[PDB]
Amino acid sequence: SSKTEQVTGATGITQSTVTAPLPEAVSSLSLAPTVNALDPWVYLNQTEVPGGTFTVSSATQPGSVLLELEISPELNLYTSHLFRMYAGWSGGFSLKLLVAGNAFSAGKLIAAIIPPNIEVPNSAYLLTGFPHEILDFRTADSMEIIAPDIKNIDYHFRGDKLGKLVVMVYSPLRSTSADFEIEIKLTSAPLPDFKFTMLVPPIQNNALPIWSIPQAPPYSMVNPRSPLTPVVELYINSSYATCNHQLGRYTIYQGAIGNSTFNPSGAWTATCTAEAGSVTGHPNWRYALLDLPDNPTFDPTLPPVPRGFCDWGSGVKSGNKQHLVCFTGKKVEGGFQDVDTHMWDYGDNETVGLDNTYQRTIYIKDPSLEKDAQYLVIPMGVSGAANDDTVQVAPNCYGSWDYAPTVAPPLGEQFVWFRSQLPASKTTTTSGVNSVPVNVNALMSPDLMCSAYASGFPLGKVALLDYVLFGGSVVRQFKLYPEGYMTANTTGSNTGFIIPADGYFRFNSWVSPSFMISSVVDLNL
Amino acid sequence: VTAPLPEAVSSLSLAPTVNALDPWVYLNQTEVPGGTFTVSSATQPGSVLLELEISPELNLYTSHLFRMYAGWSGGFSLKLLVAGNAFSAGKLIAAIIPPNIEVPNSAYLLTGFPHEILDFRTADSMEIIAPDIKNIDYHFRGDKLGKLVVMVYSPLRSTSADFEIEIKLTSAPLPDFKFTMLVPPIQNNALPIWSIPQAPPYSMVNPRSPLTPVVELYINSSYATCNHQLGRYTIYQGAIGNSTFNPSGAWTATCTAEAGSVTGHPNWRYALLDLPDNPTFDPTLPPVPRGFCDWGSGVKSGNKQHLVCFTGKKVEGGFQDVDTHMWDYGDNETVGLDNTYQRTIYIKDPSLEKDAQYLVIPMGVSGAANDDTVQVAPNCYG
Amino acid sequence: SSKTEQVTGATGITQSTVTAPLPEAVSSLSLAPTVNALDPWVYLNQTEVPGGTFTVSSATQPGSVLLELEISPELNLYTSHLFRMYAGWSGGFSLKLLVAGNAFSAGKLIAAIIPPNIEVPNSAYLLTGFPHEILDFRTADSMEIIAPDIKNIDYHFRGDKLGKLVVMVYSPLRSTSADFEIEIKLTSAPLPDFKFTMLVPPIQNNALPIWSIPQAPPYSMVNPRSPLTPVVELYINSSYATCNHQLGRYTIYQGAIGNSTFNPSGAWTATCTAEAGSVTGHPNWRYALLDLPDNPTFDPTLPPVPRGFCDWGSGVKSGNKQHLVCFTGKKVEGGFQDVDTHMWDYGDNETVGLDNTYQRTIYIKDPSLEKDAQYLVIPMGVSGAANDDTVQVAPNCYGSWDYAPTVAPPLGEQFVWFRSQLPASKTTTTSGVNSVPVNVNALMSPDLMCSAYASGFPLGKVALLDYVLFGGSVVRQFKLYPEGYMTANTTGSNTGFIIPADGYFRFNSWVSPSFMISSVVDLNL
Amino acid sequence: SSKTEQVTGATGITQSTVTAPLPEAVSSLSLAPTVNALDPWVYLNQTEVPGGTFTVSSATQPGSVLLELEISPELNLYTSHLFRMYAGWSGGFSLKLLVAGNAFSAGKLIAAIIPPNIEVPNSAYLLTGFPH
Repeated sequence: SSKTEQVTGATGITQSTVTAPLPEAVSSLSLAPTVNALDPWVYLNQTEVPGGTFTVSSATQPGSVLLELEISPELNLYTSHLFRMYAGWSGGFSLKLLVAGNAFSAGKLIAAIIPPNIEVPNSAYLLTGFPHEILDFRTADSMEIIAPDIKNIDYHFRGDKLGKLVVMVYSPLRSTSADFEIEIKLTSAPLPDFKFTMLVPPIQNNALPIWSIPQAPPYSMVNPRSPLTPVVELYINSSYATCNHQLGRYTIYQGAIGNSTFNPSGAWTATCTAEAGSVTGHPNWRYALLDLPDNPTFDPTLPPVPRGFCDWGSGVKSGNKQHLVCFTGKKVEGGFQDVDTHMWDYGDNETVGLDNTYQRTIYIKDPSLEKDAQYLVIPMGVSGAANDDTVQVAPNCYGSWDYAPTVAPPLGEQFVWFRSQLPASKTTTTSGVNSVPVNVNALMSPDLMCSAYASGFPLGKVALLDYVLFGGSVVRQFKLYPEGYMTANTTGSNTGFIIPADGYFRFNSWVSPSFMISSVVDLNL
Repeated sequence: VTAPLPEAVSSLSLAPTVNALDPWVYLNQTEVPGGTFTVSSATQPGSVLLELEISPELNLYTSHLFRMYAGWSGGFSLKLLVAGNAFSAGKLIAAIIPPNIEVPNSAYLLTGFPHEILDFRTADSMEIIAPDIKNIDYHFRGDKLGKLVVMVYSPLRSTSADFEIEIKLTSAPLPDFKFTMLVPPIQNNALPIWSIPQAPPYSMVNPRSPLTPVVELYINSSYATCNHQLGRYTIYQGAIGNSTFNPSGAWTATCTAEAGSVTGHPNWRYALLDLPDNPTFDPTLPPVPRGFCDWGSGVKSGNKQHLVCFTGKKVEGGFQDVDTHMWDYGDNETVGLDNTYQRTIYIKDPSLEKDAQYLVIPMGVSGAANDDTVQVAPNCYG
Repeated sequence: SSKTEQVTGATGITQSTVTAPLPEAVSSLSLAPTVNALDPWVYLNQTEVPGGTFTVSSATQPGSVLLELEISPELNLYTSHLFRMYAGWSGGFSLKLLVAGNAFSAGKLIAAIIPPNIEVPNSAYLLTGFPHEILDFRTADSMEIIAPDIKNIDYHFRGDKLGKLVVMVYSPLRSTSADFEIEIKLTSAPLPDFKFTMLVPPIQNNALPIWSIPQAPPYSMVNPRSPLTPVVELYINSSYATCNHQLGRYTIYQGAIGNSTFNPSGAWTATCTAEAGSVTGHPNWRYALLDLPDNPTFDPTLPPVPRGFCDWGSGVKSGNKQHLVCFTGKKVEGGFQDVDTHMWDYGDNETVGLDNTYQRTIYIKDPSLEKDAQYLVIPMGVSGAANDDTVQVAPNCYGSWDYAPTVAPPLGEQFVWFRSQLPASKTTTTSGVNSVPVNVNALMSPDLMCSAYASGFPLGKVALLDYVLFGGSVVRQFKLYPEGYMTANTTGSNTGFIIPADGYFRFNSWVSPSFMISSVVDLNL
Repeated sequence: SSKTEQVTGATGITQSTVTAPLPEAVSSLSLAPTVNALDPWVYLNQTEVPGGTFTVSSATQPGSVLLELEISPELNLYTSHLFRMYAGWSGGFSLKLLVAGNAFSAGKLIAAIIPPNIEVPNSAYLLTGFPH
């Protein structure tokens, strides 16, 4: 059906259509042990879909996929909430597009329905082979699509493959103004034939339509990489700072990926079996070896380092020019007789010819080191190193090791880093070492991620959330990926930008990984 | 016409008396007090443009009548007046939120409430019904009420020159609106019209200089913030830090402190400001007198801009000397802190006894930048 | 109505009755904007009530209240889950008692319905004035009570006061066997007249009927009191170890109560403005003062210590005989020149005549301390002190301070403590201090409580949860209070008992604070 | 009543309305010694009012009063001329606004009727309380 209206002033019209490019199959539910009805008011409540919205500009090419949504109870808030109580479901959905159009100049949209186990093409030409509808920007207000439930079974259990709706640009947008854009918004509600089947206790790990984040300012989150210095600032660096293998790597697949843990307090202490021998070059250095509790010394599959023991990094050409710092002490009955400051390398002096690695082979400036003795390691900071670049060195998984992979931000976006400051251990000694002030940056801390590790994440959607700080009102929108990096869209120069650390994170909506943020952080300073 | 939620009519059977309205108060072209807002290309999506409680305050006449009454029951009929144009596109969302439910801060969540999507092309005379949601027979005052919320669903864009859209809202009560229990009109329900007596600014007092008359008004683009304590007021008091309704009497104070001096100058004697009330110096009440000048900023001693004032040694209430003297506001330099109100004052006079009380009357600055420097007041402690 | 059956063997009967000691009022819902129906299968699903069960023994006196449940949607799993989506409700519930009776010897039960805003008496004599039913242990199988919704409004919003059901012993139980007991179990389902009113988005902080706890072994939780030593053991001490004011105090009312925080890493560092003067007794000691960031130095309402800076305790008569340890260093431009070991008291030497306090006044063994100098404090351990008793000293809120209160376990139950071990800083010096190995115990760590800080807790119910460790199967049941202490029922001697720290917490049920655990930990060692 | 037309080229419409935000009272003239009729062609001759016109620009603020005309025989040329010959009068008038509008972009006008001995406000917000 169709319906046309005259706009105010009579300078155009707007259309509102209902279409069924129909598979159109209804199940009798003969094998369902019980058929569970719904509140009649759920069928009359059209809610925004997680995955919408998207914007169309003059630079948007045809053939690029703008939406890809599975037909399931997750399209509506109340069916998503209700579904946690049930075992199966059956029925189609009503999908409504809302086009903020005008008699701009021109352009067309195409929406198509795709059956399960069929690849989605990247051509507007091929989408016309599917059941579809076409729409014009000069007259489009709302298109309602009767999306069917395509299945070869009478009702669903969790884990099936489902049909999809795909939206694409059919003809490019045009207008006199270069800033004119068209925003598409999608809402959904179940069709009257929708039903649930079997009542079961709700799931505690339910992937819910709304994620609630308790008030916890960033400065309270501390710290996978420097767990002795409070977080006080948020950072935005624009030096192509793609994160190599670091600590604090958390994803909602595993918990902690790599040699990371949910208890990083201090700077995790480890010990070494300090055998030694001949050393060329430096005369004061001894080549010790690192022990591995909970990990066998002779298995490449597990990491050859204690869990939580990671960067401060090393391995640069100046690896022997720049030395790390540790509280070192010899092991004796009941504890450690003394705890002193010594220069440690944790690098690639002679034996490996490696880069920033994760041995299993650590070098020290101590000449007093003896073979038959265990020693303590509590890293503190740096000594003689540069700033802001030699802490974020680039290690990775070498050999047959399987660590966290290297990640980069998407084009047009940059990371945001939790930042802390390290004071300098300045000392006047006949024996002892100095230090240098340093800035330390870390990825998402487990205090905020652990909530996501429990609440859940819709599949294929990235969380969009705000950052509300001291009065007056100022909110910055970031995107929290399941892979565990929070990013922001930026414009301007490549300035290193500092953001406060007093504000609560607030969930806003579920968005696709490719979603342009309107709230940009103009890097001008 | 759209009714996102049905309006359940209540038979006021528990009401001691049912008071009827003038039948002509049901003319629906009276503006809604506060029901005005504009949209531009800069307005962000999800921004809240209007949040009105559904009460007799939605109409000019019910707001006047409600001062005579103790109770009320009924809903309202709203109408949208959109001064749109031919080149613009965008959408708004209007939602009804029940009494004891929080307003979300996402348009994604606002779609969970009963709502209507409004397009700028076809929304110039749309009618919305605002219902009365309650579990009681009628309302008293101090209740928790439902709300109407309007937000930007899709931002405003134009195919031509940029244009703003000003939107106004008019209302009239539904036929089931009623009042209850006549009471004298000195109640709450602030009046919908404020009558201001004609008093030019030159006839007003300057709380930060109550001896020089106001001469003009001015606007400065650099002054993006104000942190003053003197001369600040509020209607939803509450209170304001150290601001009086009698600024002239606020500008006299006394001081006293024992021997002492600043490091580089043995000519700057300490002095602790006395309180109009009495100590303890509790960290819950202002440390300085309720009346005091904020003529200072983050200045540091040493070739420094300073403050000028009168001083005089108290003499049994009798005769005391008075002469212009210098004065700096606190040793903020010696504490690693910016200039703040809790620092003890200094007076550039070695001739001062240590057990005496000295008067203070701020009147100017010396060797200092003009307004740009006294515009920024000292800091606080929290 | 009533129904009687003959038991197998014909040595008795069992009764099953339905009764309505009835208020019996039904609402027309005339003022509800919309009436929201329910799935018809929810009315036919009787689920256990959170708050049941309870056991009756020969030692149970009449007049003691065994159950006290409000009539609300929280009695059933599916109405509790559904209610998060709605604004109001209206209707009564069906409550079913299940008595595991026999022709034991004798005894009777009484169940009564109580209107809102009426106090519950502690006499079986007075409960007979309320509408009630009486029941006999020789023939009772199930009693179904039609509990009405007593209200003066047409439908409810969250926050009202509700009617109650109270169960009590009317005549004491008797039998030949001294071990015979009767277990009462309660289930509920809504009556057909039950309805919801208005659809609203679900609450992210919803108090849900099921709490899901992600797998996180105790050793990963570390540590409000010693955040540099991994948790490796669980402890049960029976020396009347009622916890005085400690750190790691978390409740689901506030988050962290007292000067506790969700980021306790390291051993929170603080600094002191080390003024000094004359000191009697010790000639090497100087009386320094503690600074307070984020807290004014001149306000009793806030604590006079940095947040997170707390015990190691002090203040005992041997407070000057037993000294604490800290990494101390003087403050200079860019950091600290040196970081050394010094003996610190943090006690009541001369100036206070206090006990373990939380000044604002700290004493050191350093003679080199100078007035115009900031110094660092990183507590490590003890020196010259006893073990297992001088770390759990008894401080509290003195003066006008408002800190966390002192708590004790209920009669018959004892605390369970997260425990860690501190190595000894042994050193051979001409200047420097030694240490002693110590055991450190802490209350609930924020890693596991933070889940409860988000999921929610039914009001008046304490969580009962298990502890599943390495194979083969061994599970220990503990009770997690909202006040933030986990306790276990114990029998036997007062042995200090050690439990492993490798096992995931598993939620079991909601129980009342007075609930005897059947899985006891017999302290025999 | 209302009436709508399509402009030449069909790029807009124009409206012509008749409205009575009505007090609407008619006198029987029972105490008039004689009732004096008018030429029937005077009722069919719409003449410009002295006091019109006025122009609206982008700089014109709401709340400023642009017209204020008393309802009397002076609104029409022929009743103004005739009235010099008479002692009294009774009856209402038809007032017609002519707007030289276009689909320019936007804007609105408000016209209100005000009874005698009532002050005219300086707010567009308050004019909505009058019939308009």
